Amino acid sequence: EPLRVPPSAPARLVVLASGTGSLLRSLLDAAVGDYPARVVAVGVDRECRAAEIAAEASVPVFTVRLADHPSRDAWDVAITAATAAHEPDLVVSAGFMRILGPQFLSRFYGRTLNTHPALLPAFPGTHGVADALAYGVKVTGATVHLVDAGTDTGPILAQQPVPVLDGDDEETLHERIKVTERRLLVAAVAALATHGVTVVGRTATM
Amino acid sequence: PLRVPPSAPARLVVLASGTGSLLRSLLDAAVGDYPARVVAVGVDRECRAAEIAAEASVPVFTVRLADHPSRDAWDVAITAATAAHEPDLVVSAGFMRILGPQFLSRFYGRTLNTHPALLPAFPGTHGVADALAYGVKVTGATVHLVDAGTDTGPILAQQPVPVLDGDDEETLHERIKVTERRLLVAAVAALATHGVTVVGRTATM
Ligand SMILES: CN1c2c(O)nc(N)nc2NC[C@H]1CNc1ccc(C(=O)N[C@@H](CCC(=O)O)C(=O)O)cc1
Ligand SMILES: [Cl-]
Ligand SMILES: [Cl-]
Ligand SMILES: [Mg+2]
Repeated sequence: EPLRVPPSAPARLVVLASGTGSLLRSLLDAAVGDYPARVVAVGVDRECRAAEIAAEASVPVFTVRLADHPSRDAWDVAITAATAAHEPDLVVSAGFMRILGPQFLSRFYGRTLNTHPALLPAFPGTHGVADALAYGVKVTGATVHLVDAGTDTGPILAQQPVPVLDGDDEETLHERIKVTERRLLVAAVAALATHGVTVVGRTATM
Repeated sequence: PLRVPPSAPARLVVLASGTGSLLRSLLDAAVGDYPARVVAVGVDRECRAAEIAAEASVPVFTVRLADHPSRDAWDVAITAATAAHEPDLVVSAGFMRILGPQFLSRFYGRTLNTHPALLPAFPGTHGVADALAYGVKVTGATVHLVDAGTDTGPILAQQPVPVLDGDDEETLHERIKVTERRLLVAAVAALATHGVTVVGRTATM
């Protein structure tokens, strides 16, 4: 039946990343004072700006490279162990570019989240903003959701709409979506720490 | 259900054994907004593909079959020589050896090839001579994922090419390479941008 993830405040948070680190930056700025989590480590699979931002904020960085393990299954086993060594309560995938495998999700399903710049299940994939623009919707949005076995498929945690303006291009639309995407992620992490989450079918309530 | 994630901007290693014409189409395309870069070329022999790779200042590694004690040993060594460049995609571009189970155990799902016939018709190394001898009126090119030995992995992209009266092997092969070059460059970009999902034998990007 249901999956219950208990409250965890003050939460130990692990961010997984491969890219720019801007969501990472958004989470480091917010996790101060009474914010009910702290970033305890950043995991990357390659040298990247996110690793740099993490080190500059005195956050431990662990690296697990696909090229150092004999296959995808063994990499899944190793990322899982390197992440567990930090005992997180929550894992944010923030620009991470590897699919999290069966072993990782066996351990961290319910506690792992991702953000997407459309109102899932509309516009999944890497071109969510450009697609929403080509499709001619007037309303798009940002989604935070639990990571499951598929990509963009997990139980939804929080959503907020964002208008498409006349004459918007991709860039101007994307930046508008990113403003909301950042707040939504920050609020979702706090809420999961404070209240935990229950999942019935595919529906996630705090 | 095989799922390979997007990798743009992707690190490409191209493996080659011959002319380097497919390779050159990739080198020329893979700049700017193209969602990938060629980071290394691997060859199992001296060939024009390796020379073309040095002209564009791309590192070349060479793993010759004769330099190892067994087909198995060669397979381990080429896999390691490739993994060293941390590729996101491995493109087989006139590469003349079966890629072994060790290579596929690391790279299956991320390895692709262009074949000058419309698979499953005319597989193997003489797909063009075979298509001609059979007397088909429509042949083509197929970009597909590479799998175990002779087997054809999920088809990524295909495009047809007419056989014309009086064609010989050469003119027909030249017509198909024109389509191969475009199709490969388009498929690498799509694979890099979108990744791939496989249901049954069917691949979607
Ligand atoms: C979060 N998501 C995910 C998932 O949903 N489920 C599993 N099991 N594992 C994972 N791991 C990470 C991710 C799936 N893979 C990827 C990998 C790469 C991209 C990608 O490069 N996206 C582009 C922008 C497009 C986007 O918003 O996805 C980028 O900003 O980098 C997008 C998704
Ligand atoms: Cl709105
Ligand atoms: Cl035709
Ligand atoms: Mg995303």
